[PDB]
Amino acid sequence: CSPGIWQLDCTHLEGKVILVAVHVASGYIEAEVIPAETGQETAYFLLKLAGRWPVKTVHTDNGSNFTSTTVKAACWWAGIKQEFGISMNKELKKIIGQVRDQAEHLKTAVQMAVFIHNHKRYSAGERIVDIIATD
Amino acid sequence: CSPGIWQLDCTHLEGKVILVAVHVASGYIEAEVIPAETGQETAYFLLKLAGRWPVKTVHTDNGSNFTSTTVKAACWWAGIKQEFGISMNKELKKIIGQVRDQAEHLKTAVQMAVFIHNHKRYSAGERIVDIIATD
Ligand SMILES: CC(C)(C)O[C@H](C(=O)O)c1c(-c2ccc3c(c2)CCCO3)nc(-c2ccccc2)c2ccccc12
Ligand SMILES: CC(C)(C)O[C@H](C(=O)O)c1c(-c2ccc3c(c2)CCCO3)nc(-c2ccccc2)c2ccccc12
Repeated sequence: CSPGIWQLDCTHLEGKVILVAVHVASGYIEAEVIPAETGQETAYFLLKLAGRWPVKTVHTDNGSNFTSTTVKAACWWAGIKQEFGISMNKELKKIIGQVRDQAEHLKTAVQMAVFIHNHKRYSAGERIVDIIATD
Repeated sequence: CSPGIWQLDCTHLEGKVILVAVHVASGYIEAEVIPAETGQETAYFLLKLAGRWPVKTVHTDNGSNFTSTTVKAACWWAGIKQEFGISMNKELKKIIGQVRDQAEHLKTAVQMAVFIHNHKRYSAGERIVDIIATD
Protein backbone atom coordinates (compact mmCIF):
# COMPACT_ATOMS: atom_id res chain seq x y z
CA CYS A 1 0.00 0.00 0.00
CA SER A 2 0.95 3.73 0.33
CA PRO A 3 3.79 4.70 2.73
CA GLY A 4 1.53 6.91 4.90
CA ILE A 5 -1.05 4.23 5.82
CA TRP A 6 -1.22 2.85 9.38
CA GLN A 7 -3.68 0.47 11.03
CA LEU A 8 -4.60 0.79 14.71
CA ASP A 9 -6.40 -1.85 16.81
CA CYS A 10 -6.58 -2.92 20.44
CA THR A 11 -6.13 -6.48 21.74
CA HIS A 12 -6.88 -7.86 25.16
CA LEU A 13 -4.56 -9.99 27.27
CA GLU A 14 -4.45 -10.59 31.04
CA GLY A 15 -7.33 -8.16 31.49
CA LYS A 16 -5.28 -5.35 29.93
CA VAL A 17 -5.45 -3.44 26.66
CA ILE A 18 -2.66 -3.41 24.07
CA LEU A 19 -2.87 -0.77 21.38
CA VAL A 20 -1.15 -2.01 18.19
CA ALA A 21 -0.22 0.24 15.26
CA VAL A 22 0.99 -1.46 12.07
CA HIS A 23 2.71 0.36 9.23
CA VAL A 24 0.83 -1.37 6.43
CA ALA A 25 3.44 -1.22 3.65
CA SER A 26 6.25 -2.55 5.86
CA GLY A 27 4.74 -4.67 8.64
CA TYR A 28 6.54 -2.54 11.27
CA ILE A 29 4.74 -2.27 14.61
CA GLU A 30 4.46 0.11 17.54
CA ALA A 31 2.52 -1.04 20.59
CA GLU A 32 1.72 0.09 24.12
CA VAL A 33 -0.30 -1.26 27.02
CA ILE A 34 -2.95 1.29 27.94
CA PRO A 35 -5.17 1.14 31.06
CA ALA A 36 -8.50 1.74 29.39
CA GLU A 37 -9.73 1.24 25.83
CA THR A 38 -10.86 4.86 25.45
CA GLY A 39 -10.87 7.62 22.86
CA GLN A 40 -8.46 9.73 24.87
CA GLU A 41 -5.87 6.94 24.96
CA THR A 42 -6.28 6.47 21.21
CA ALA A 43 -5.99 10.23 20.64
CA TYR A 44 -2.81 10.53 22.69
CA PHE A 45 -1.34 7.46 20.97
CA LEU A 46 -2.06 9.00 17.55
CA LEU A 47 -0.33 12.24 18.58
CA LYS A 48 2.77 10.23 19.58
CA LEU A 49 2.71 8.13 16.41
CA ALA A 50 2.37 11.16 14.14
CA GLY A 51 5.34 13.01 15.68
CA ARG A 52 7.53 10.00 14.81
CA TRP A 53 6.39 8.95 11.31
CA PRO A 54 4.69 10.69 8.42
CA VAL A 55 1.12 9.51 9.20
CA LYS A 56 -1.28 10.39 6.37
CA THR A 57 -4.18 7.98 6.87
CA VAL A 58 -5.17 5.52 9.57
CA HIS A 59 -7.31 2.38 9.25
CA THR A 60 -8.83 0.16 11.90
CA ASP A 61 -10.80 -3.08 12.09
CA ASN A 62 -13.27 -1.46 14.56
CA GLY A 63 -14.48 1.79 13.00
CA SER A 64 -16.20 2.89 16.20
CA ASN A 65 -12.66 3.29 17.59
CA PHE A 66 -12.48 6.63 15.73
CA THR A 67 -15.78 8.31 16.62
CA SER A 68 -14.23 10.01 19.66
CA THR A 69 -14.27 13.78 19.83
CA THR A 70 -10.73 13.54 21.16
CA VAL A 71 -9.61 11.18 18.38
CA LYS A 72 -11.05 13.46 15.69
CA ALA A 73 -9.29 16.38 17.41
CA ALA A 74 -5.92 14.56 17.34
CA CYS A 75 -6.34 13.62 13.68
CA TRP A 76 -7.38 17.18 12.86
CA TRP A 77 -4.33 18.70 14.53
CA ALA A 78 -1.85 16.15 13.13
CA GLY A 79 -3.46 16.33 9.69
CA ILE A 80 -4.48 12.64 9.61
CA LYS A 81 -7.34 11.37 7.43
CA GLN A 82 -9.28 8.13 7.59
CA GLU A 83 -7.99 5.46 5.22
CA PHE A 84 -10.73 4.14 2.92
CA GLY A 85 -8.70 1.99 0.50
CA ILE A 86 -8.46 -1.19 2.60
CA SER A 87 -3.07 -10.94 10.96
CA MET A 88 0.15 -9.59 12.47
CA ASN A 89 -1.88 -8.96 15.61
CA LYS A 90 -1.93 -12.74 16.08
CA GLU A 91 1.80 -13.23 15.44
CA LEU A 92 2.47 -10.48 18.02
CA LYS A 93 0.26 -12.21 20.59
CA LYS A 94 2.24 -15.37 19.74
CA ILE A 95 5.63 -13.75 20.37
CA ILE A 96 4.27 -12.27 23.62
CA GLY A 97 3.29 -15.74 24.84
CA GLN A 98 6.75 -17.01 23.87
CA VAL A 99 8.51 -14.39 26.03
CA ARG A 100 5.85 -13.78 28.69
CA ASP A 101 7.63 -15.71 31.43
CA GLN A 102 10.77 -13.58 30.90
CA ALA A 103 9.15 -10.46 32.32
CA GLU A 104 7.19 -9.56 35.40
CA HIS A 105 5.01 -7.00 33.59
CA LEU A 106 2.91 -7.60 30.50
CA LYS A 107 3.98 -4.25 29.04
CA THR A 108 7.60 -5.41 29.15
CA ALA A 109 6.76 -8.62 27.23
CA VAL A 110 4.89 -6.52 24.66
CA GLN A 111 7.96 -4.35 24.03
CA MET A 112 10.16 -7.45 23.87
CA ALA A 113 7.70 -8.81 21.31
CA VAL A 114 7.71 -5.55 19.33
CA PHE A 115 11.53 -5.64 19.34
CA ILE A 116 11.59 -9.23 18.05
CA HIS A 117 8.93 -8.61 15.40
CA ASN A 118 10.55 -5.47 14.03
CA HIS A 119 14.08 -6.90 13.79
CA LYS A 120 13.11 -10.42 12.60
CA ARG A 121 14.11 -10.93 8.92
CA TYR A 122 15.20 -7.45 5.47
CA SER A 123 13.33 -6.87 8.74
CA ALA A 124 10.19 -4.75 9.10
CA GLY A 125 12.33 -2.09 10.80
CA GLU A 126 14.69 -1.97 7.81
CA ARG A 127 11.77 -1.87 5.37
CA ILE A 128 9.95 1.04 7.01
CA VAL A 129 12.93 3.40 6.88
CA ASP A 130 13.73 2.44 3.28
CA ILE A 131 10.12 3.00 2.22
CA ILE A 132 9.93 6.36 3.99
CA ALA A 133 13.36 7.57 2.84
CA THR A 134 12.60 6.67 -0.80
CA ASP A 135 9.17 8.37 -0.67
CA CYS B 1 28.22 11.17 14.92
CA SER B 2 27.44 7.44 14.27
CA PRO B 3 23.85 6.46 13.29
CA GLY B 4 23.37 4.20 16.34
CA ILE B 5 24.05 6.86 19.03
CA TRP B 6 21.21 8.18 21.20
CA GLN B 7 21.24 10.52 24.20
CA LEU B 8 18.73 10.15 27.05
CA ASP B 9 18.00 12.74 29.75
CA CYS B 10 15.11 13.77 31.98
CA THR B 11 13.76 17.31 32.39
CA HIS B 12 11.36 18.65 34.97
CA LEU B 13 8.29 20.76 34.28
CA GLU B 14 5.12 21.31 36.34
CA GLY B 15 6.40 18.85 38.94
CA LYS B 16 6.55 16.08 36.32
CA VAL B 17 9.34 14.21 34.58
CA ILE B 18 9.89 14.23 30.81
CA LEU B 19 12.25 11.63 29.42
CA VAL B 20 13.89 12.92 26.22
CA ALA B 21 15.79 10.72 23.76
CA VAL B 22 17.71 12.47 20.98
CA HIS B 23 19.09 10.70 17.92
CA VAL B 24 22.44 12.46 17.90
CA ALA B 25 23.25 12.36 14.17
CA SER B 26 19.83 13.68 13.13
CA GLY B 27 18.38 15.76 15.98
CA TYR B 28 15.21 13.60 15.97
CA ILE B 29 13.48 13.28 19.33
CA GLU B 30 11.25 10.86 21.20
CA ALA B 31 9.84 11.96 24.54
CA GLU B 32 7.38 10.77 27.19
CA VAL B 33 6.14 12.06 30.51
CA ILE B 34 6.90 9.48 33.19
CA PRO B 35 5.59 9.58 36.78
CA ALA B 36 8.87 8.97 38.57
CA GLU B 37 12.49 9.52 37.57
CA THR B 38 13.47 5.89 38.23
CA GLY B 39 15.63 3.16 36.74
CA GLN B 40 12.62 1.04 35.86
CA GLU B 41 11.06 3.85 33.82
CA THR B 42 14.37 4.37 32.03
CA ALA B 43 14.70 0.62 31.42
CA TYR B 44 11.21 0.32 29.97
CA PHE B 45 11.77 3.42 27.82
CA LEU B 46 15.01 1.92 26.45
CA LEU B 47 13.20 -1.32 25.57
CA LYS B 48 10.60 0.70 23.61
CA LEU B 49 13.23 2.84 21.89
CA ALA B 50 15.32 -0.16 20.84
CA GLY B 51 12.38 -2.01 19.25
CA ARG B 52 11.83 1.03 16.99
CA TRP B 53 15.34 2.12 15.95
CA PRO B 54 18.71 0.40 15.69
CA VAL B 55 20.08 1.54 19.08
CA LYS B 56 23.78 0.69 19.45
CA THR B 57 24.99 3.07 22.15
CA VAL B 58 23.32 5.49 24.53
CA HIS B 59 24.77 8.61 26.15
CA THR B 60 23.44 10.79 28.94
CA ASP B 61 24.37 14.01 30.71
CA ASN B 62 23.75 12.34 34.12
CA GLY B 63 25.75 9.11 34.19
CA SER B 64 24.10 7.94 37.41
CA ASN B 65 20.95 7.56 35.28
CA PHE B 66 22.40 4.25 34.02
CA THR B 67 23.55 2.53 37.22
CA SER B 68 20.19 0.79 37.65
CA THR B 69 20.10 -2.97 37.73
CA THR B 70 16.98 -2.73 35.57
CA VAL B 71 18.62 -0.33 33.11
CA LYS B 72 21.67 -2.57 32.74
CA ALA B 73 19.28 -5.51 32.22
CA ALA B 74 17.41 -3.66 29.43
CA CYS B 75 20.65 -2.68 27.71
CA TRP B 76 21.94 -6.23 28.05
CA TRP B 77 18.84 -7.75 26.47
CA ALA B 78 18.57 -5.17 23.67
CA GLY B 79 22.32 -5.32 23.04
CA ILE B 80 22.94 -1.63 23.89
CA LYS B 81 26.35 -0.35 25.02
CA GLN B 82 27.30 2.87 26.75
CA GLU B 83 28.50 5.58 24.38
CA PHE B 84 31.94 6.91 25.35
CA GLY B 85 32.76 9.11 22.33
CA ILE B 86 30.87 12.27 23.37
CA SER B 87 20.86 21.93 23.81
CA MET B 88 17.80 20.59 21.99
CA ASN B 89 16.37 19.91 25.45
CA LYS B 90 15.99 23.68 25.80
CA GLU B 91 14.40 24.21 22.37
CA LEU B 92 11.91 21.43 23.25
CA LYS B 93 11.03 23.10 26.55
CA LYS B 94 10.60 26.29 24.48
CA ILE B 95 8.15 24.69 22.03
CA ILE B 96 6.27 23.15 24.97
CA GLY B 97 5.79 26.60 26.51
CA GLN B 98 4.62 27.90 23.13
CA VAL B 99 1.86 25.26 22.88
CA ARG B 100 1.19 24.60 26.57
CA ASP B 101 -2.10 26.51 26.68
CA GLN B 102 -3.42 24.41 23.77
CA ALA B 103 -3.65 21.26 25.87
CA GLU B 104 -5.07 20.30 29.21
CA HIS B 105 -2.33 17.75 29.95
CA LEU B 106 1.40 18.38 29.93
CA LYS B 107 2.02 15.06 28.17
CA THR B 108 -0.13 16.24 25.27
CA ALA B 109 1.90 19.47 24.92
CA VAL B 110 5.10 17.39 24.98
CA GLN B 111 3.89 15.25 22.06
CA MET B 112 2.76 18.37 20.20
CA ALA B 113 6.25 19.75 20.79
CA VAL B 114 7.89 16.51 19.62
CA PHE B 115 5.71 16.63 16.48
CA ILE B 116 6.71 20.24 15.75
CA HIS B 117 10.41 19.64 16.42
CA ASN B 118 10.64 16.53 14.27
CA HIS B 119 8.83 17.98 11.24
CA LYS B 120 10.33 21.51 11.41
CA ARG B 121 12.79 22.07 8.52
CA TYR B 122 15.04 18.65 5.61
CA SER B 123 13.41 18.01 9.00
CA ALA B 124 14.91 15.87 11.76
CA GLY B 125 12.31 13.20 10.93
CA GLU B 126 13.44 13.14 7.28
CA ARG B 127 17.10 13.05 8.30
CA ILE B 128 16.81 10.11 10.69
CA VAL B 129 15.24 7.77 8.13
CA ASP B 130 17.74 8.78 5.44
CA ILE B 131 20.67 8.21 7.81
CA ILE B 132 19.34 4.83 8.92
CA ALA B 133 18.36 3.66 5.43
CA THR B 134 21.77 4.60 4.00
CA ASP B 135 23.63 2.88 6.87
C1 LIG C 1 11.05 -3.25 32.32
C2 LIG C 1 10.60 -2.99 33.77
C3 LIG C 1 11.81 -2.56 34.61
C4 LIG C 1 9.56 -1.88 33.83
O1 LIG C 1 9.98 -4.18 34.34
C5 LIG C 1 10.69 -5.40 34.11
C6 LIG C 1 9.71 -6.56 33.95
O2 LIG C 1 8.48 -6.38 33.70
O3 LIG C 1 10.17 -7.72 34.06
C7 LIG C 1 11.69 -5.72 35.29
C8 LIG C 1 13.03 -6.03 34.99
C9 LIG C 1 13.48 -6.09 33.65
C10 LIG C 1 14.34 -5.12 33.10
C11 LIG C 1 14.78 -5.26 31.77
C12 LIG C 1 14.40 -6.35 30.99
C13 LIG C 1 13.57 -7.33 31.54
C14 LIG C 1 13.12 -7.21 32.87
C15 LIG C 1 13.14 -8.55 30.67
C16 LIG C 1 13.83 -8.58 29.31
C17 LIG C 1 14.13 -7.21 28.77
O4 LIG C 1 14.88 -6.43 29.64
N1 LIG C 1 13.90 -6.34 35.94
C18 LIG C 1 13.56 -6.34 37.22
C19 LIG C 1 14.56 -6.68 38.15
C20 LIG C 1 15.17 -5.70 38.93
C21 LIG C 1 16.18 -6.04 39.82
C22 LIG C 1 16.57 -7.37 39.93
C23 LIG C 1 15.97 -8.35 39.15
C24 LIG C 1 14.96 -8.01 38.25
C25 LIG C 1 12.24 -6.04 37.62
C26 LIG C 1 11.91 -6.07 38.99
C27 LIG C 1 10.60 -5.78 39.38
C28 LIG C 1 9.63 -5.46 38.42
C29 LIG C 1 9.97 -5.43 37.06
C30 LIG C 1 11.30 -5.73 36.66
C1 LIG D 1 -4.68 14.06 24.21
C2 LIG D 1 -5.62 13.78 25.40
C3 LIG D 1 -7.00 13.35 24.87
C4 LIG D 1 -5.07 12.66 26.27
O1 LIG D 1 -5.74 14.95 26.25
C5 LIG D 1 -5.97 16.18 25.55
C6 LIG D 1 -5.28 17.34 26.28
O2 LIG D 1 -4.39 17.15 27.15
O3 LIG D 1 -5.65 18.50 25.98
C7 LIG D 1 -7.51 16.50 25.40
C8 LIG D 1 -8.02 16.82 24.13
C9 LIG D 1 -7.17 16.90 23.00
C10 LIG D 1 -7.20 15.94 21.97
C11 LIG D 1 -6.36 16.10 20.85
C12 LIG D 1 -5.52 17.21 20.74
C13 LIG D 1 -5.50 18.17 21.75
C14 LIG D 1 -6.34 18.03 22.86
C15 LIG D 1 -4.55 19.40 21.62
C16 LIG D 1 -3.82 19.45 20.28
C17 LIG D 1 -3.53 18.09 19.71
O4 LIG D 1 -4.67 17.30 19.58
N1 LIG D 1 -9.30 17.12 23.95
C18 LIG D 1 -10.16 17.11 24.96
C19 LIG D 1 -11.50 17.44 24.67
C20 LIG D 1 -12.48 16.45 24.60
C21 LIG D 1 -13.79 16.79 24.28
C22 LIG D 1 -14.11 18.12 24.03
C23 LIG D 1 -13.13 19.11 24.11
C24 LIG D 1 -11.82 18.77 24.42
C25 LIG D 1 -9.74 16.79 26.27
C26 LIG D 1 -10.69 16.80 27.33
C27 LIG D 1 -10.26 16.49 28.62
C28 LIG D 1 -8.91 16.18 28.87
C29 LIG D 1 -7.99 16.17 27.82
C30 LIG D 1 -8.42 16.48 26.50
